Amino acid sequence: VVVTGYTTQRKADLTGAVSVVKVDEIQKQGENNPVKALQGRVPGMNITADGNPSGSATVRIRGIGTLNNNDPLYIIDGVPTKAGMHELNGNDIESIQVLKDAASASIYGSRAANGVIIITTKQGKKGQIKINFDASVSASMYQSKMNVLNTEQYGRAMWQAYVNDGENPNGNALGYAYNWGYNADGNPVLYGMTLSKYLDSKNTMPVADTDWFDEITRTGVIQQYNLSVSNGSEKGSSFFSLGYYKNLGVIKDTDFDRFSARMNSDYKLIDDILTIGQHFTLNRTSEVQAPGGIIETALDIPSAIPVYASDGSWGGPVGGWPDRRNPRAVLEYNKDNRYTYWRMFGDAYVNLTPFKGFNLRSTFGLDYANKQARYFTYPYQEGTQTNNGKSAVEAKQEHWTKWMWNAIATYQLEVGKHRGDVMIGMELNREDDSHFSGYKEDFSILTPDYMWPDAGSGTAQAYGAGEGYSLVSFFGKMNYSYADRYLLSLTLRRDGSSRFGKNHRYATFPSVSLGWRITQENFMKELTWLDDLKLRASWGQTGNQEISNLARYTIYAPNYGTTDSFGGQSYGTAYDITGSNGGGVLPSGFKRNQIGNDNIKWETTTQTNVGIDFSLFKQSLYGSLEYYYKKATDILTEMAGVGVLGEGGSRWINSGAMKNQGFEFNLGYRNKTAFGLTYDLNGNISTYRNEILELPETVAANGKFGGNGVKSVVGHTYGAQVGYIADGIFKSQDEVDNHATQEGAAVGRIRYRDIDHNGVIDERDQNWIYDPTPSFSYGLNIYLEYKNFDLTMFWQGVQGVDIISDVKKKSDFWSASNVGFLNKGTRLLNAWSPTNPNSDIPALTRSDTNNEQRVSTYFVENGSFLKLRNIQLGYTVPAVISKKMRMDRLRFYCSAQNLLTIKSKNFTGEDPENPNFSYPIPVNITFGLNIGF
Amino acid sequence: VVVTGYTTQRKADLTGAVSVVKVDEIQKQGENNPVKALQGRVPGMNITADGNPSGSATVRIRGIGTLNNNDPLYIIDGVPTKAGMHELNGNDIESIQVLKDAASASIYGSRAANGVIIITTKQGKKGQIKINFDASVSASMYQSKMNVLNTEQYGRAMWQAYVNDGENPNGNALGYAYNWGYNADGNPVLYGMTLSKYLDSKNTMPVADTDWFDEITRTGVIQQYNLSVSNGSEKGSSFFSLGYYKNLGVIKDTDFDRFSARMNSDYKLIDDILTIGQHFTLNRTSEVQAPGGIIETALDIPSAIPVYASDGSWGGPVGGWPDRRNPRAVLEYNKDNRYTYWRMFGDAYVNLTPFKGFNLRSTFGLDYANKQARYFTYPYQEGTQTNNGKSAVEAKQEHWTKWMWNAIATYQLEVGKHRGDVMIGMELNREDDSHFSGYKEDFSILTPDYMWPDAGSGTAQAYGAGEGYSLVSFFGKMNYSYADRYLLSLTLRRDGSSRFGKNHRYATFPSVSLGWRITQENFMKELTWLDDLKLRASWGQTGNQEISNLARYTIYAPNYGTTDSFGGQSYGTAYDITGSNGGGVLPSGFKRNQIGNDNIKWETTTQTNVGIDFSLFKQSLYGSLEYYYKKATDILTEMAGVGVLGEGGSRWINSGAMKNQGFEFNLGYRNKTAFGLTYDLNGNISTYRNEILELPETVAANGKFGGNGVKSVVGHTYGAQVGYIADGIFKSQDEVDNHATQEGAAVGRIRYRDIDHNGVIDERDQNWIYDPTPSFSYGLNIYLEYKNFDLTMFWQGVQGVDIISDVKKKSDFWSASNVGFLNKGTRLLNAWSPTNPNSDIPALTRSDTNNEQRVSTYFVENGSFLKLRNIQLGYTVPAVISKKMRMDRLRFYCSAQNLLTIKSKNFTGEDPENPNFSYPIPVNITFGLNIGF
Repeated sequence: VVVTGYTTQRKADLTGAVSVVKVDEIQKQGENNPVKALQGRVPGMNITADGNPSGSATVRIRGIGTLNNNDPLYIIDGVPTKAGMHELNGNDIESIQVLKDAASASIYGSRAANGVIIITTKQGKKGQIKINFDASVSASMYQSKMNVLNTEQYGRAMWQAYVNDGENPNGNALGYAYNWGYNADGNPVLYGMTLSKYLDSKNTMPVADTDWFDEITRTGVIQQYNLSVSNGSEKGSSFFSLGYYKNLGVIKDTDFDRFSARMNSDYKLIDDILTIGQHFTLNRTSEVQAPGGIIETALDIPSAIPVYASDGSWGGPVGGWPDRRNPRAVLEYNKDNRYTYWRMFGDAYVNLTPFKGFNLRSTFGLDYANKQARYFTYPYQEGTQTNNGKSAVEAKQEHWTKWMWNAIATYQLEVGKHRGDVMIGMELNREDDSHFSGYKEDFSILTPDYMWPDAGSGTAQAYGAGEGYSLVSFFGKMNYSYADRYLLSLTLRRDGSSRFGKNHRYATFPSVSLGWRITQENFMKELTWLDDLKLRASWGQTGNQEISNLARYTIYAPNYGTTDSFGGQSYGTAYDITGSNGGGVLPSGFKRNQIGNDNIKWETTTQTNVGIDFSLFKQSLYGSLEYYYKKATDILTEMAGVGVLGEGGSRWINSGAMKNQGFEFNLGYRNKTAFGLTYDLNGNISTYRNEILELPETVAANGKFGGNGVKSVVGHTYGAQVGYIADGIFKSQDEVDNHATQEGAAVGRIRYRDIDHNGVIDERDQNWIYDPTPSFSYGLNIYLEYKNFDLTMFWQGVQGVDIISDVKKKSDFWSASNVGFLNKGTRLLNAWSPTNPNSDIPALTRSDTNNEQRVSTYFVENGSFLKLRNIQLGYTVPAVISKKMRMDRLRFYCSAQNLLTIKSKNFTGEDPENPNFSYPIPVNITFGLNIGF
Repeated sequence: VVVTGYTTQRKADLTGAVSVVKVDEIQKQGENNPVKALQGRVPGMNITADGNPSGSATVRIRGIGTLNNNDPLYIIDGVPTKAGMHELNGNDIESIQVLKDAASASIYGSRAANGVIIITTKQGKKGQIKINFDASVSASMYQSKMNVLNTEQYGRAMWQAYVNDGENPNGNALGYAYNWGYNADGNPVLYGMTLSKYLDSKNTMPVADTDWFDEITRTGVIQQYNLSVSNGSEKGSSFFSLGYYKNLGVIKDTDFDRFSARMNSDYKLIDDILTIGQHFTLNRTSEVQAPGGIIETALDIPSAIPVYASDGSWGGPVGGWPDRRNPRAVLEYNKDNRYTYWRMFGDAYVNLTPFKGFNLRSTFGLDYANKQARYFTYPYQEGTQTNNGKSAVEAKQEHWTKWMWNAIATYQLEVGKHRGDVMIGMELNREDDSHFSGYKEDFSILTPDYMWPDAGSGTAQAYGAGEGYSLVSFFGKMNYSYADRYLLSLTLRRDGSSRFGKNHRYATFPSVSLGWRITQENFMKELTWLDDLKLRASWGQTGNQEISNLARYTIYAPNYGTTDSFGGQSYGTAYDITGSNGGGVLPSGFKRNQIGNDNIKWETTTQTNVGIDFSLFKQSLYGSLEYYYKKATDILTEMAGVGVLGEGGSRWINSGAMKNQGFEFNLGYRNKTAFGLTYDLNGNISTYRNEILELPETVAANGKFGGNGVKSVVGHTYGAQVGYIADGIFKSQDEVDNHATQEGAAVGRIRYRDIDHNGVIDERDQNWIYDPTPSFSYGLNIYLEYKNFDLTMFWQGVQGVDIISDVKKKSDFWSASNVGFLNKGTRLLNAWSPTNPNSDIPALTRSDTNNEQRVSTYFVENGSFLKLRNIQLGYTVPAVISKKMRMDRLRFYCSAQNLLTIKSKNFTGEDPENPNFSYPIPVNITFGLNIGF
């Protein structure tokens, strides 16, 4: 029996694509977020994340659905919230339904276009008093370090670039000395290379060989605790959890810690005609955030810079070396930007049955959450890197508030061989967000406790805003079986929000879903090895409303001009009249911000579905097979006002359409063998294919969504880039005339193929080179049970992925970024030379002669992989030794996450998931236990 | 069985002055605050309050104890908090112990010098599933309106003042016309009086007769709701409350509303060797606050001013009339200064008994509370009253956080005829307060939703601070009986806070308490009508530590000078060097704020006690009789630095002593009579007497505490004022030489008696005229029980009180305040005249010729009273009609608060509790019900 919306149906009576998740593995993955702890157990649901200690996750359901925001809608004990789950207690979990469909998720709202994830929490069982106590102590180790070139290879690369120019390499701005000459074969050979002693003339900074990715990185411990007490009688139940989870990241001076609590209960009074219950949660998270671009800064700075000066201050690029801040200083100054986040839930449902089989309900949600921060800035001095002696402190504060109310009323009848369930009810909502801030300047002492905004001297500012939302709706549902053969369900939800235009308030969303069994038909009784086979099909129509709050309002704004605008644009409304030329007493006025239409509308999607169930071989080989085809029809794109409309012409209109189709196929084989062993192998294989149907205007031309301003996106998939084709190097001398009219043609300088074959090195040779929607995404869970032992493994992967690497631009070209003399990655030290003609890496030039920074097939890798997510070995302590200590179950398990990975030949990198500069993925090793009374 | 600290003892085994309160009347008083709902049920505990809708209360226990802050310490389910209880749910109350003693409250802390109020909450009983549902709908009516004089009496008073001058009354600045003449007996008689049509020459404001106390006052409704569900089995218990309480004050545009919740539970696992439980609360209050001086402003403004102008704007004193703002405008602009206050509690106690009779415990408190506000200011224009066109908005935010941890370990043995209970344990605490703010200026549109700090143009500021606290202690307790005759208990608590000086961290607090029975001695068995008589005596030593947080630190502060200081004092640290004379780049420095000693110390009190119990007449006539004598010895007084110490000489030292002594006597007679009736009459009579033992320095001279700078306070009581003696009027002509050398001597001008009898109208004739510590404070509760009916009454009063009235200065003198032509109270219209020589009210002069604003016996009234606090009549619905509806108990009661009052002859006022300008006390009338399932 599972929960789908507000009701509970049977397990074998579903009609939509309700994918129920086994929650026996969520505590075995060992993470903060449960959604990150899925990461492949379900099909058609791409979850991508980092090794951020908060464990936040980017979730897509059934592939990409809409151009703008498409986060799914979580539901935690009736009350919904679209934001969180890395701060919620991820261990009071009873079942996680995932409603991937639209004809089964149409009941829950208009805002269920991206699919809803129904979560429920634990409860008290009848006649049990059990109490558990979990723990874990882990360790995080770094594995995916990109290799960079140190001081000798840096000097060799600089010498190679200057002799490929032909300029004397000894006339460089850096402190290098080169002893070199000419070989008899014409190629220059570097004989001797010698550094200086200091970095400048004034002898402030010595030279060294600093390992930056070994300087900002530590091993980080990870702790965890838990406790859970239950209860339960024939008239009441209770539950009461606790928690703690402390994570210290692999990058230095970032962390996360979460405290938690939970109280659940219910009380049934008069023969089950009156039932009051509640659900409550209370968290506190406290995360120090990593700064922006700290991996890229750790790649950029040359290794000759020391981490300290002659005195205790930080070292820096004192002259000639490019302007990159010391990353150890960036992590040492972003140490006490700690925020603090409280959060509460609520529920109070009241049940009432007047005669029999006919219930009523009236809940009341609540969702409060505030967030206090205090962000410091400091004065620094590293050679030429100086913030000019500036001190400030910003003291933010944000607030959120939601509350719902709904009153369903269900009916239940069983006569003959027919059962049915009709329910009706309304719903309410209200969101009241806020924030404000402060600012001060020019402090005297520099510590995180002196720098409160009263101990300052300088100028001050203040900020703040406020938002809102409302909703009111009515719904309905039906069920039918008529023989325990032919299932049928119809829903309908009329709903009207507070962001829809003035022309139409209420929106209607119908749904039809039907399914019928096979093995209960009497003409199939000759097939005895089969056990159950269920057909299903459905057709729904949902559509979200995550449009901006000011889409229908024609905003006017004061804009006196106190805020800063560089360039003198400064769209102000002051205008000193009387010719005073002085004094801050100027009059004010209103400029127009944007212009709204009154005919705004939700983003409706019409999604069909066809599914097939099976079960064989005395309840084994279970699994499904589904097919789906969705089509959103009204996507919002804000368009700039043409010409004579002047300022404030950005009108939000809704036109655009996408369509998605694919397959899902899960399977599971559980069977005990004669060896004295029991195995279980669940697994799933998905398939995904996207298309943009039509895009309205020149927004399709400039390429906000797809091709980079040179090709239309309509017809192809979403996010597909369009660029050149690079097929090799100018290896021979006769490539300068074997090729056709190349602009930059040298002994390096990768060739671009002709498409028009007319000497075309114009911008008319680009084609679609990169589409990020892979086929053949799959996963596999493997479970073993020997005597007194248990082993759990996992595998997850995807085949046929294209990625756009930007560490390849940093590691294959000497001059591709803007600033010069940056550190690189040590793949380019084996570049093309007259001595070594056996490498595909181009030559090392000092200037971008041939335009090599264009988008091209040289920057497309094979992103297919297969990596083990976790493996966990346990050891259950046997019966009489545990029962001598008056306890039920004991366990001493061990596990490790992300232990290995295998990739293709076609990838010169370090991590096939995130090739770019994000937070890395570290290896965990866990040594925990599980005391169960 | 009651809770005293961390343990539970028997009801008849107490030794200190533990006054247990019957909580069956807290829900019958019908208020928000429970402490305000005591107000006289206990002796030796003065509670004073107003009709503020929040219902906050000023509480003193055993009279005044210390010169600075002396609020008591509340304890709600183990975790303490010194602030609140008008925001807590005042209906989940199980028992309220009040530990008035020091040898019984010495266990709970050093900070129990002012007595502790132990509160506990409800729980689940064994084998019950009950559920209650309370309600109320009330009405608040105004009764205590001070009488003011309207336009004709105002003109008559002005004419009488001008003819007592002798100046022509028609040459006044206001629009009045007087037709008058001289009678043959010399006295001037006013024949005709005529007003104008408008108030100014430009005809902007008409004239009228506006009733100000009828303009800012409305009848205000009061709502209330509740719900409570319990549970309980042999292994677990639960409880779950709700709540709502909405109050709309009698003064217009002030209100209060509180939402609430509560969850309590506990679970005992293995034969009572493991027990986990919790207590949680969650509130939300939202109060719009009344402004400062709105009763005084409603008294001050003359009644000729209209509430509106010729157009829709507010009227005002356009010329000649004194500068007082329109009070209806003050209430209309302070309409949306609403704040919002969330609050949580917490507890998680873990019990464990290793073998038998020997428990352990480990709790963990939590107390979070934030408070968000947004205070507006507006531009106004009423004649000459104008805020110069200024708009601003301040967006405050405050935060609090406490958490405790303690681990007691008790033992229990019973051998022979001896029992004992020894327990030891430690304790921890930490307070982390905060706040910050913002500010903006010069807004365009004037509404409470446009005025967020981003839609402004003007200057901005920011504020903020942060505080702290810590504590760690160790304690102990003992018990003994040896025969069930001779009781004895010894405690000791070693404690050291984080505000004590560097010379000594930890403080020790001993206690001895003993008591012994009478009726268990065999030589008293001949007295058979007596039932129980218990002696008790105790000697303790406690002392609080509510000293300032910076009492030992020698504060230095930057003070650049950005803040404002009028007069040019401006103790800044800028000092432009290089002679620039311009540019805001000036250097900065540190000035000294104050200077701290390292030998600071807590404010210790040594309090003894002697008590007598009795019980008679087959368990009736119960009551006690106590006597007490406390003596605090180290009171903190900050003293200014003498002379050459210069700036920052305010050192906190501790020297000073007070002593208090008095009686308490409670009684109760419960007896069913033969009439078919049952009565119950509890009652109590207290007695109080204070003295200041010694005060160190010139702080006793200038009169911060007692006499107004002319007499020392040492020897007398606290707060006693010293002034002249006024004994009558100069009724006859020969009083100018019957009296002795009066400065201002006229036909009015009250005489002051000579003390030195040397023609002394010097400052050497003042004596102690006013001491605010009354004798004979008492109360009485009366309960009636007829068949199928119940009546509850109450009476509370105090005899022999002196007060200092300042409405008497406004209602007896024409010119006593600073500004002229103010409205007054209509007692002075029957003042002394040659026509009426039969009044004690002095003559109406225009100028203060004789200094009548001195402190004198003319401004001392008899503040004794006796008023009915509440009376409540109920009607229980009988058995079979209630039991037909499947419910237990039904009730339809009615009640009214503050219905009447009786006072002495010696008081010409309206309310003997608060004669000054505070929030008034309105009459409630309640028509509620009580459904009990």
